[PDB]
Amino acid sequence: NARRKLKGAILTTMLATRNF
Amino acid sequence: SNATDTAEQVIASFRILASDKPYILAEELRRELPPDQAQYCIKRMPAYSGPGSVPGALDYAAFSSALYGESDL
Repeated sequence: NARRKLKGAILTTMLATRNF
Repeated sequence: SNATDTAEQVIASFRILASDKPYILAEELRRELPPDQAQYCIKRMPAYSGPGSVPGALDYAAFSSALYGESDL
């Protein structure tokens, strides 16, 4: 669970915080 | 594969944050990511040892493929 939660948050940061 | 496609999009994001270098640096992660996530990347990205490597170069491509891509090969 811990890795699943952490990687979901990183995915949001990398793909859904800038207009890349 | 679908996993590879997602990993490549993450790789492309790190590449932009790295100013199109083939590696990223800890200072760039701290600059751009939330502190907990920056620290995770600083701790867990494998060192980049390819052309142009420098001390502290971090392999965002290998990290992203392991975390999101077709990693069981």
